[PDB]
Amino acid sequence: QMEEPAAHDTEATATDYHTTSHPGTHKVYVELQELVMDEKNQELRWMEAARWVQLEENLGENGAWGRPHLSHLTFWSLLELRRVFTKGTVLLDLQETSLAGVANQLLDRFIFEDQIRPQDREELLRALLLKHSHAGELEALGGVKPAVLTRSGD
Amino acid sequence: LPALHIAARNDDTRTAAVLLQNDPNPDVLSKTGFTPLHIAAHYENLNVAQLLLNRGASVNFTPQNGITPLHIASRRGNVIMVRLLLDRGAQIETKTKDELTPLHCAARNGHVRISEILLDHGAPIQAKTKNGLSPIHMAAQGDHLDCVRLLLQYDAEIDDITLDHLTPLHVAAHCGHHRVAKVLLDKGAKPNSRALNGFTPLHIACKKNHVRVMELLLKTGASIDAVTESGLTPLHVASFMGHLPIVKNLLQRGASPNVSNVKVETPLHMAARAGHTEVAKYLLQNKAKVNAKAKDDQTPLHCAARIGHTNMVKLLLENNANPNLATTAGHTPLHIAARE
Amino acid sequence: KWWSAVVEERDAQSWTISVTTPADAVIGHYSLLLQVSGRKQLLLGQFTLLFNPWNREDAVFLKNEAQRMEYLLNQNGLIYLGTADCIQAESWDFGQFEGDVIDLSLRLLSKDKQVEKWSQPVHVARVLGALLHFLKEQRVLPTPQTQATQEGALLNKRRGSVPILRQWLTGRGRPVYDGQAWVLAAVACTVLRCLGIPARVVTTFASAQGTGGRLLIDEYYNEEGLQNGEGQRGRIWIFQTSTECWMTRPALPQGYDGWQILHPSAGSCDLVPVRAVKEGTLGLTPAVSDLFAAINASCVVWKCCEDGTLELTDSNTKYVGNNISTKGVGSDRCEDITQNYKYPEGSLQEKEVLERVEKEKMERSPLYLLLKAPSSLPLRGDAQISVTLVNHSEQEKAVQLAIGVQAVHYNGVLAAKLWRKKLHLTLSANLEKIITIGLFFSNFERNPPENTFLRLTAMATHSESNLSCFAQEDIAICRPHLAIKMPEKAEQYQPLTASVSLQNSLDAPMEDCVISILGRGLIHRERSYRFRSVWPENTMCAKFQFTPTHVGLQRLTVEVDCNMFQNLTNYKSVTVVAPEL
Repeated sequence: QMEEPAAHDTEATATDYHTTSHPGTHKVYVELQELVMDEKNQELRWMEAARWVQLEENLGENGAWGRPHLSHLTFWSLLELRRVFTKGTVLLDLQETSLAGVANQLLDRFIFEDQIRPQDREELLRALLLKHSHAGELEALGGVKPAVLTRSGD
Repeated sequence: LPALHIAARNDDTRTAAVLLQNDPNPDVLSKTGFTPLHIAAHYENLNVAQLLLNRGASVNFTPQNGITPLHIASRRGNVIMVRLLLDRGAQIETKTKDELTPLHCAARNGHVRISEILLDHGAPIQAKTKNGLSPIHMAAQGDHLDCVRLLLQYDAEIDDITLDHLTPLHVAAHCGHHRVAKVLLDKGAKPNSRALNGFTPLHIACKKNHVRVMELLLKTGASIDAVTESGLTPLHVASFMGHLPIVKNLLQRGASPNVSNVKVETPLHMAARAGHTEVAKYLLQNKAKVNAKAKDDQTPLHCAARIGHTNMVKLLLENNANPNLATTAGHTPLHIAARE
Repeated sequence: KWWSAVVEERDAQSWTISVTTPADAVIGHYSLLLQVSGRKQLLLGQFTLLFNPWNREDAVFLKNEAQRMEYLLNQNGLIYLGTADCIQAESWDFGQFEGDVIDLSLRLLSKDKQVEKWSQPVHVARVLGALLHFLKEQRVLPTPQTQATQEGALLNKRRGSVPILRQWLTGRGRPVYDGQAWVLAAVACTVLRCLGIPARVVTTFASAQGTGGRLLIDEYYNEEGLQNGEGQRGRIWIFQTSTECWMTRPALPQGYDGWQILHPSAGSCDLVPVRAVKEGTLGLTPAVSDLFAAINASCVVWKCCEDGTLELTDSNTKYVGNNISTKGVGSDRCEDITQNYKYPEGSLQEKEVLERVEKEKMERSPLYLLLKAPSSLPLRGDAQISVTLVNHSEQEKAVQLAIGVQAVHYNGVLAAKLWRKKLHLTLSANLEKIITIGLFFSNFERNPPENTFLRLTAMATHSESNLSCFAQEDIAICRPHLAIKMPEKAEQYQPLTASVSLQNSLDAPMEDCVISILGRGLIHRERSYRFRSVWPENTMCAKFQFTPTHVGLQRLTVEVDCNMFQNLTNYKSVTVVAPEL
C-alpha cells in the first residue's frame, strides 16, 4: 500500500503571511441557521432562527418575528464554546468567491488536523451544499422539524 | 475601401459594421492585392476579424503571391489569431510563391508556441521548400534555440540534407551560432558528414572565423586531418582566409604544417598567395620546411614575387631560401620579379 | 482626448455616466467630486488610475497580446540559477496582484515630492530603481560566520516576493542574508508589474560586475593552486540577475524604443536601451560604458610567489557574458535572448565595434595543457576528470602539476579550501600525455555550504622555465531528482490526487524527512507532512489529495527537507476548466 504520512505543524513560516493593510472598522449583522427538515417531504435544509441587528430577535414557528430583547446565555454554552474553540480550526484571509470553495478548503483543513475521518468528507460536503431558504417560503413549506444527518443520507 | 483597411487598422467596429450593412462586398483587393483580412491579421485587431469571419472571409483566399492570412499571422506571431483562424477552418498545408509552409514562417521568426500548436494540428514536420530546406534548417539559421529543442522533441530527422548537401551543423557553422551547435551535438549528429564540396563543418568554421564552434567540434572529436575534394586542409583554409587565432588553436591542439594537397602546396605556399604576415611568422616558427617545391616546383619566393610585398620576403630570407632555386621552366625569383 | 463624461443611459431615478480618461495623466489615488451651482462639492468615491499597455496612443504600449498576457497578467514565474553549463530553474511567485502591493508601492513612491513628473514612466522607473537599491543596501544582513546547520533549513528558504517587500519596508519578518542578495531584481519586477510597466527578470552568467571603464580583470592565484587572500575590486561572478522593462524613449533621438535594462549605481539610477549596448554608443548615457564593459571584457591571470614577485601565466581564454536566458512566453521552458546583447563572436561587425570602442578608449610556449571536466557532479558521489599535456621540444622536460578544488559563493567570495594534489611528471619526445584522475566527495576535507559552486584549477609549472600554464573550470552540484505525477486536466470542485516519488541516490539514510506542498489558488497556505527513515537503497512514495477552486492555469510546488539537504524544490502545472452545465 502507498503509505500516507502524518500531519506536522511548524510556525516558522507563518510570519510570511501577515498582511499590513488596515482593514478598518465596520458594523456587523449576524444570522444564525440550523439543520431542519420539512414535513411534506423528508428533505433537510438550513433554516434561520434569529438575527442580531441591535438585539436578539427570534423567529417563531408561525414564521413571524417577535420583539427585540437582551441576550442571555446558559453556562453550558459558554463552557462548550471555550472547550471547542480551544481546539478549533481557523482559516484567515481565505481567497474565495463561492460557498463551494470555502466548504472544500474547510473540509481539507479539517482532514489535516484529524478532526474528522476521511470517509466522512463526502457526507459533509453533500450536507453543506443544500439550498438555503428564507422567511418567505416557510408558509409554502407547511412547517419544518429538526433533522439530524445519517451515513446513508436518509 | 482604401479606408475599409484603415478601419481594420484602427479596429473601428461601427464604421465597418455600417460598411457591411450597406455594401455586400466582404473582400476587396488593394493595389498590392491584400484583402482586409490580411491587414486585420497584421495589426491583430480581432473584433473586426470576427466580423469578417462571420461573412465570406475566405481563410484560403490566395492572391498571385499566395500569401494566406495565416502566413502573416504566424509571421508576426499572434497566438490568438492562429487559434481563431484554425478554429474557423484552415488548410495548413499550402504553398507560397516560394512554396513556404506556415511552419516555415513560424520557424524563421522564432515563435515557438505557434510551432507547437501547428505541429499539434497535423502540419508535416518534414518538408522541402524550393531549395529543400527543412523548418529545422531555417530555425537553426536564426539562432532560435528552444525552437530547435521543440522540433527535436516532437519529431525531427536530424541528418537531413538539401540540394547543396547541408547538415544543420553546416548552417550552424556558417552562421556562427555555438549554442544550437551544442544541442545538435549532444542530441545527435555526425561531424564526419561532408557537403557537396566535401567540406566538414570544421572547414566552414575555419572559413568564417567562428572559434567557439571549432572548440565544440574538436572536443566532440571531428578529425584534425581531413581532405577536401579540392585537396585542401582546414589549416590551408585558415591560412588562406587570414585568421590568426584559428591557426593558433589548431596548431596548438596538434597539426602538421607539412601536408600536401593535390597540387603540392604548404600553408606557406597557401599563405604567400595572399600575404598574411603574422600567420606566416607563426607557421614558420613551428616546424615547416620553407625550402619546398610546388606542382611546377615554384618556391614560395616565386609565389611571393607576384604579390609585390616587400617585408614578406625578408622573413622568408630569414630561413634562407636560396635565389639559386628555380622552377622547372628555368624561371627564377629574379625572372618573375622582373616579369611582374 | 481630454477628461470627458457622457450621460448615455437615463432612467427616472438613475443616470449611467461614462467617464473617460486622457492618455497622459498622473497615477495615484484619485477622488471624484460633484459640484452643482447651488450645493457644496460632494465626494463621490475613490479610485486608482494605472497604465495600460492595451492603448495604442499611450507610450508604454505592447502590440502583441500573448506577450502582454505573459509579461503583465502572469504571477507564477521562474528564475534561473546555476552555472552556465547546467541551468536549474527555481519556481518563484511574484504575487503582484495581492491586496496590499498597490498601496505599499504608492507609499514608497510618494517620498519624491516632484508631482508633475509622475505622468511619465521614465521618472517613476528611475526613482523606484534607486529607492529599491537603497533599501537593499539598508536591510540586508551579512551571513552568520558561525555554522548553524540546524537552522539552515530556515535561513535559505524563500516564499516569494511580497514577504520580502514587507520585511524591507517595515522590518517585521525574516531577514534576507547575503547568501541570497539577488532577489532585488525580482522585487523590482514585482513593483513594475504592480504599476503597469511590463518587466521581466534576466540572468547573465559569468558577468564582470565590479569596477568598470577598464576592459581587463586581474586574478591572483596561489603557488598551490588556490587564491591567496580574499576579494578584488573587479571579479567574475558566477551569475547576476537584472531587470528589463519595456517602454518608449521620447527624450532620446529616434530609434531606441523597446527593451531597457534598469541599472542602479552606487544614489542615482538610470535605464539604458539594449540596442545601445549592442551598437556600443558610450556617450548616449553615462551608464552605457560600464554595462558594455560588464558583458564582453577579458581577464588575465597572475601567479603569486614566495618572494612576492607577481608573474604572468599563459592560460586558456575564458568567455564572459554567455548564455543569456530568461523565461519563455506562454510556456514553461527557457529561451535565450542573447542575440539581443552581442553579435556572434568573430564576425566583421563585432570586430568593427570592438575596434571602435577601443579607439574611443585610447583617448581616455613549448608546452601547454587542457582540461576536461564534467558539467555536473552528484552529491555524496564522485566523478572523473582528465588533463592533457602536449609539449613541443626535442628535449625531455620535468613538470610539476597541481590541482585545486574549492567552493565559492555566487559573488566570487571564497568559502572553504577543499582539496589539493601535487605530482611530478616527465614528458619526452614531443608526445602528448593524458592523466585521468577521480574526484570523490569522501576524499574531501570539509562539508560544502548550502549554496556554493566548486572551482577546479590546474597549474602546470615547468621545472626549467618559470612561465607556467593554467586552467580553471566551474562545476555546479546536482541533487537527486524529485518526481511529480499528476494528471493534466482536472474538473473544478473535484478531488485531485497527486503523487510524489523520491529515490535515495545518496549513500546516507535520510532522517527527519519533512515535506511541504503549497501553491497559489490550489491550497490555502502551506501543508506539512512527516516520514520515516529512508535507506540509501530504498525509495519513498507518497500521495496527497486536494481540490482546485479557481479556474484556469495553475501550478503547484513541492519542497523537501531532511538532514542531508534543505529546500529541494520542484513544480508542476495543471489546467483546470469550468464544470459542464
